[PDB]
Amino acid sequence: KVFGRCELAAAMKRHGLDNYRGYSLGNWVCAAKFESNFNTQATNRNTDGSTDYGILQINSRWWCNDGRTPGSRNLCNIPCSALLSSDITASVNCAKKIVSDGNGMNAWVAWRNRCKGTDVQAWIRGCRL
Ligand code: NA
Repeated sequence: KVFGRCELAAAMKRHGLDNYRGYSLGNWVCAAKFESNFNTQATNRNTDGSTDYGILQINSRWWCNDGRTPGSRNLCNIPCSALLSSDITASVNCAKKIVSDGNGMNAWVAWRNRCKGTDVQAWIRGCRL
C-alpha cells in the first residue's frame, strides 16, 4: 500500500505514534516519507547483507526475522514480511521499541539527515487528525 501523507498521519496517530517518546507526528511522517515514500512494500538491501522492510525501513540486523541475515536478532519477535502489510500495526509496534532503545529517532539515519531540526509540522499541515 502507498499511503497518502494525511492518511498515514491518521494511521500513525490511531496506533499511538503521535508524541511517542516525545516525537511529534510530523517527525514520524517525515521519516516514513524519506525511508519508504509511504510505500508499505519498500525493501532495501544493506551492504552488510541485512535488509530494511516497510514504511519505516526496519532492519533485519536487529528487529525482525527474514532467515537470511547471519548473526542477526529479532527483537520485535516478527517475520520481516509483517512489516510489508497494508496494516501498519507491526511496523508501528516495532518502531516504538526501536525509538525506545536509547538514540530516539537517530536510529533512522534518513530522519537524522533529512527530518531532524526541520519544520516537521509541515508534514501534517492541512490533515484532519
Ligand atoms: Na534478524
